[PDB]
Order: sequence, then structure tokens, then C-alpha cells
Amino acid sequence: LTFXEYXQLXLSAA
Amino acid sequence: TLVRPKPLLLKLLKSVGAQKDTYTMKEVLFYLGQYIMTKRLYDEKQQHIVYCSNDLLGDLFGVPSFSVKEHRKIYTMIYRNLVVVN
Repeated sequence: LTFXEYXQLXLSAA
Repeated sequence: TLVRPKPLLLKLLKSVGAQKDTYTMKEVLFYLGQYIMTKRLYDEKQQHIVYCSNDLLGDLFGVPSFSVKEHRKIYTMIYRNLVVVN
């Protein structure tokens, strides 16, 4: 995963 | 629910183009994600690793590095730079 994909995972759970 | 970034955090968020003083948590995480991505603070090989020791983010978070896998730690570090709005 790219950083933005890791970022997006976290964000989605918020 | 709304949050009020404290001044160093708000400055970071505004540096990517945000104009508000009040945000949802999801917005704060979105802009902070864009900041990390655009300034290329992440490790090239393991892109969940973030290096912030010579950046504003490091002063704000009080750490030289972290991993996106450290969810609770990231929230702890974020929430110290925010007030939850009644």
C-alpha cells in the first residue's frame, strides 16, 4: 500500500 | 461532531489550503494526510512509516516518527492539539 492508501484506511474508520 | 485545532495544528491545516477554524475529525485527518503525502514524510519502502523529526509535524506530535498502524497513538497525538466543541 502507498501512504495515501494507508491514510485512507485510517480516515475511513473515523 | 466538531473540533477546534489548537494554533500549531491549525497553521499546518491552513498550509495545505484549509480556511476554517472548526472542523470534523475526518476533515482534520484528511488535511493532515494530505500534508504528510505532499511533503513526502513517509518511508519509500514501508509507506505506513512517517518521519517527522525535522518538520512542524514533529513539534506538533512530540515524536520523531510513527507508523500509521499505531492508531491509538496517532489519535492521542492529534487530540492533544484539539479541543472537542460542546
